[PDB]
Amino acid sequence: PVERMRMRPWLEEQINSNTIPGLKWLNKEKKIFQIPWMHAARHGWDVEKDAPLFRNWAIHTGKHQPGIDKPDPKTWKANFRCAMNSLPDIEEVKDRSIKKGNNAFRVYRMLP
Repeated sequence: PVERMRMRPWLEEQINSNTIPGLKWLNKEKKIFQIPWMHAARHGWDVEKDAPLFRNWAIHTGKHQPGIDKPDPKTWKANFRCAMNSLPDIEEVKDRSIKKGNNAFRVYRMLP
């Protein structure tokens, strides 16, 4: 169980269910998951890869609520970045010059 769907279990749930075909476990056995991130829009204005997530932000983490205040996606995108600077077991791996077929995602490795 969990106290309030922390980001750890929130990511294990998103991936376990497969919310996006670009984000998933490359080796969930050792807790290794890679994300696609942005590969087209300089930043947003089109991120179907992380579009259904970027929204869960605010209403999720707990920094905003629709139907009460105004929405602000600017800071929401800054949160995802911290999601990588968090959990002291993640290892961002966007491949260098070996695993570069035609996507190259930020493969984050989580230690068990």
